[PDB]
Amino acid sequence: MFEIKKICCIGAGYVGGPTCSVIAHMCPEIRVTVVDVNESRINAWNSPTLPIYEPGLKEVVESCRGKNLFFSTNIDDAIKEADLVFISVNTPTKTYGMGKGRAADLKYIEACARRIVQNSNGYKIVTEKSTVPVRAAESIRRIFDANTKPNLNLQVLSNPEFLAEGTAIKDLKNPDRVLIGGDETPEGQRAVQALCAVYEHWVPREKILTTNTWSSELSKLAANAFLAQRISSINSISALCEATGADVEEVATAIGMDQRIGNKFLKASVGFGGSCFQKDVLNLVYLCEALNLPEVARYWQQVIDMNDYQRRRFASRIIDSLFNTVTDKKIAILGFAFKKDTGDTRESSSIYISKYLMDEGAHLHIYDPKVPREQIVVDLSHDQVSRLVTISKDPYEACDGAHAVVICTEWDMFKELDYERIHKKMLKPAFIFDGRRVLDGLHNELQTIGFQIETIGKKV
Amino acid sequence: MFEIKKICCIGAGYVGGPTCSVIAHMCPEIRVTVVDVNESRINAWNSPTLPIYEPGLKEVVESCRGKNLFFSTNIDDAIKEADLVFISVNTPTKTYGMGKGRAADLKYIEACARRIVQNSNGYKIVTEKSTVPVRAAESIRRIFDANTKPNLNLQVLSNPEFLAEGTAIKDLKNPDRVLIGGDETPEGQRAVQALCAVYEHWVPREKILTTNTWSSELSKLAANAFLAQRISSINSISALCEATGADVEEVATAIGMDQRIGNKFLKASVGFGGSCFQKDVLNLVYLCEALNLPEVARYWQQVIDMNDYQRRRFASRIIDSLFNTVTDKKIAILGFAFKKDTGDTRESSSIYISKYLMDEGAHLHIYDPKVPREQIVVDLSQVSRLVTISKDPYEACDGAHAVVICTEWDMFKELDYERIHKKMLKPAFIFDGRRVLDGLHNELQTIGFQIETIGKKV
Amino acid sequence: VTDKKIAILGFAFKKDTGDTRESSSIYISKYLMDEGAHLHIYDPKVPREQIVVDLSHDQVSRLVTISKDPYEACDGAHAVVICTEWDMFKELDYERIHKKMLKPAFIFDGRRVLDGLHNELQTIGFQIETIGKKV
Ligand SMILES: O=c1ccn([C@@H]2O[C@H](COP(=O)(O)OP(=O)(O)O[C@H]3O[C@H](CO)[C@@H](O)[C@H](O)[C@H]3O)[C@@H](O)[C@H]2O)c(=O)[nH]1
Ligand SMILES: O=c1ccn([C@@H]2O[C@H](COP(=O)(O)OP(=O)(O)O[C@H]3O[C@H](CO)[C@@H](O)[C@H](O)[C@H]3O)[C@@H](O)[C@H]2O)c(=O)[nH]1
Repeated sequence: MFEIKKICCIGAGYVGGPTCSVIAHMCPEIRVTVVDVNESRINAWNSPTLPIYEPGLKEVVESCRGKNLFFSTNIDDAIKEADLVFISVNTPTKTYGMGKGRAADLKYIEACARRIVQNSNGYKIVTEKSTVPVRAAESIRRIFDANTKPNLNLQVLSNPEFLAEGTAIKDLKNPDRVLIGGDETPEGQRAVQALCAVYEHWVPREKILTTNTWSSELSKLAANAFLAQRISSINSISALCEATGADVEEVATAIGMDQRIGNKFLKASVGFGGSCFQKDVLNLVYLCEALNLPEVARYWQQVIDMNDYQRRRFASRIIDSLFNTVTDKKIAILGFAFKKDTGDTRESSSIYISKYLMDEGAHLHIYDPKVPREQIVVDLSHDQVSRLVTISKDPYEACDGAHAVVICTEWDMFKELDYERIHKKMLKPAFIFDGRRVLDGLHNELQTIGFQIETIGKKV
Repeated sequence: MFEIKKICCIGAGYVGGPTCSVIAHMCPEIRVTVVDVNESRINAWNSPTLPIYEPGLKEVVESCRGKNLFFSTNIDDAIKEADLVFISVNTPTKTYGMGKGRAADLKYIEACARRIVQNSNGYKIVTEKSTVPVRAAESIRRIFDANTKPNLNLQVLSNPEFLAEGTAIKDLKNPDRVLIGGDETPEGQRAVQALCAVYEHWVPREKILTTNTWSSELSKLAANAFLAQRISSINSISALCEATGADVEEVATAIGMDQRIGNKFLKASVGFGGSCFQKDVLNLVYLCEALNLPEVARYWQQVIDMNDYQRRRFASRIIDSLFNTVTDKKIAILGFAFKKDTGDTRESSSIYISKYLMDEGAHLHIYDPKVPREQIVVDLSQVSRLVTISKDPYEACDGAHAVVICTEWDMFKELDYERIHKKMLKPAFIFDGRRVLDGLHNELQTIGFQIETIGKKV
Repeated sequence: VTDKKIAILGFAFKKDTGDTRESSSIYISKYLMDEGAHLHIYDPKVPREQIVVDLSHDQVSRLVTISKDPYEACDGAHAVVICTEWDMFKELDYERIHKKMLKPAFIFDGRRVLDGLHNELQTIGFQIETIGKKV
């Protein structure tokens, strides 16, 4: 009855950090070491202020770091001394070659695999842990099969993480379900059981689903695409609301009361973001094209096309509402993160709205509570960032002297802003573009204040 | 407080009929009369055997027919007498004009509004209650605006119906929500409250949604589109599973367990049928095209296209497995209804699979416990040469090359497959389009069957 | 194939000549170059300078190397791509080539020259793929 005592995780990211921190917290007698090549990131995980923002993570991490949980960058000894090894690195979409701008680049998963083999002896369980697993588990096993040592016995499992950034701790503390994939051998089922026992410390038996490696990845690929589809479906409906004169918040409620559909993920928005959804759908389309399933690839493609359209339509409305020029006009961008309560910008619609407006000559003022200043400048370029982009220290700075305020991220605090103060210093007429619906019910207040408030899924 | 006391309902179909029979049942003190042009149909609504099969429906109707609920062809008098007039007539898709085979025809709706006006005096609330409402309430209000009598005071309302056929009685007795669309006038809100108060007899107040006319019709369209998309998405995954050795049922479980997705409506199938989904999606597309939203049109069009693909892929697998020749080969089709526990065959998947096989010259033998023989011969119209309606499943499999399962009748598991296989031609194939035979796989294989099912391949 | 060493054995359009004009080796090389591979080309007769010319419009500087013998082209390589039927390629020491390759070690026989060598190469440990025949 193999029991896991030492866990090494390769990847100190939004997935790896939080996951292992909870595993450490819930399991005191099992030592968990998180390793990364990025010294900066590891130093931060060891300091008072962490490298990522996640509600509740500070308490989790500080309650068992140095008792039971470690951060090292010494990848070699952690691997050597471990029973289970997570691979939680990133898989960027390729920038050249076939599958450019679509297919996932497995160059880090492979390099990891290769290093494990170099530093491993005896038995070890290697589990692939990611948001979007694209032929991950197979790649690893392919490396291990071909690079065997004497008395080395490596098992490959799949274990896709379902956490959502912003609510990671809650999700990791109480997940809808846990998904472990491993070979339908007896070698095999034993490694699955041994990981199953890890989770059985805080997740009950019948919430842990055990299937085969591939099924597990296909399950994650599909699940991510279904959720992405809901957001796009309601976003499509939001477009229809605007041309006909209904409310998408109202239409969404009517929909959501059907228990077969359910009421979650029906908030219309400027466009879904994050390192998952788009990457997931593009890789699902690519997979399908490779298996000669054009019809299926054509079907899921629409989830991307619709998201693009949502972003582009919202943008045109801004320029449209400002007499078809924003040249030399000051515009405030409130919220830069892809979603609330996180520092992460990857694939954020704020990045897209900002760029589209800069191309029309707007002087932007960006504010976000938790996105670092340096990140914003990177995202927004590839010098024009010098001329047009300023980074504000508070919302009211971004708004002073501004022709319009664009809300891109549903930060709670945005509802709580002093709007009498903001209107007073804006140039008139002052516009608010709510790309998140966060200012519903506030309509009347804001109009009477003198605003021309334009929001998605509702047209004047 | 305007109190409704007499209800008339033009259209006694799979919607008009049950809905009214339940309204009547829930409210003893209010008279419900259901009218229809079709004489044959109205006589069946009064007879021991109803014109539609729907579980629970018989005990419900025969608890208040001739007492609170009446069924009559005398339309002109039910209207004259009623405070509330439901419009539950079918809207076939236009066979000609701009938007042939896409848009819905509003000629029956328009001839109702004309009939209403003639036989109407005083205040009356007119309510459009259908499953795919397309600009419906706006066509009615428009006829009312044009033809104005002295002291006529008609109020138009939208009350779409969320019942699923085969579980209609449950869905009506205990709905998820009721949706009432009225004009944002005070005239208006008085009209909405009266109807709201009819439902308050059995429906809790926080399950009744009040909105304007259009916001109600758009929500219905969306609502049916969202469900159809669910089936098509899991169907697409089924194709991908067959190409890669996974199981769509196992995948649907893992997907379903996410509380933000929901576990309902993720059963992969030969494809969705019903008088709703296909009509509903195509209409949404047509609207979007009309409003200059080609982006939105193309998106929802993928729900229909995936469904066409799933059906066609299923048809090809059958043909393929029989060496690409099915001339004079007996095939059993089990299940002609679009779903289980109904006799409705509108847009049924079994129609399309059947016709594909028929194009290959196959001799078809069809069985359904509830679908009228005549309905099958109409739906497939060659008929004389290839199609036979079987009176029991075993006479459909006697000497057949393949058994094809299209409807999820509970009677289809539990068949004596020992007996079926003995009299079948080998190789004996079973094509399970509904996953009804799950679990039984090993039994069927040792019996000697080659069992093929959607979302899983050898 | 970013940063992956791959040996290109043969660059001539066919055996017993140094002519490279419209050789498949130029295309296979360019396709693998677009993947960011580090190519090490060997040919017994094709001049070194002619190769770099055929592989040009800087991408060459970063990605191409010309090998003086086959064994340096394969030393630490991920795959051996045979593109020209030089008789010498059948005669190579594939025991030696393997011990210094990165695994999985691949041989892509574009010319069918390693026929009848398949069992020796498999037991040695190569995953040998050829045209006109698949696993
Ligand atoms: O109703 C909604 C919900 C979300 N979004 C947007 O979509 C994006 C994604 O949000 P979310 O899904 O919560 O963040 P993720 O961290 O990407 O998490 C999702 O994707 C993860 C992998 O990234 C899965 O593991 C999780 O289960 C799933 O919740 C955000 O930009 C949101 O604004 C909407 O527009 N409307
Ligand atoms: O997981 C599933 C569920 C259903 N179906 C099929 O989809 C079609 C339609 O199913 P169903 O929705 O149950 O029948 P409907 O009578 O069309 O009912 C739906 O459509 C109505 C409008 O027609 C709405 O009012 C209802 O709320 C909605 O449940 C049928 O052929 C089913 O077999 C599947 O293939 N897979």
